[PDB]
Amino acid sequence: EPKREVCELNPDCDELADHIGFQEAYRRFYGPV
Repeated sequence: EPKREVCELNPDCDELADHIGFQEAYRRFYGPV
């Protein structure tokens, strides 16, 4: 699953996903622009 693949690498994205899940963490880190 590509979102988890990208986010789980990045320590800050993965840490956020620990709290709010990969969909929300990915949207926060890689959504804008």
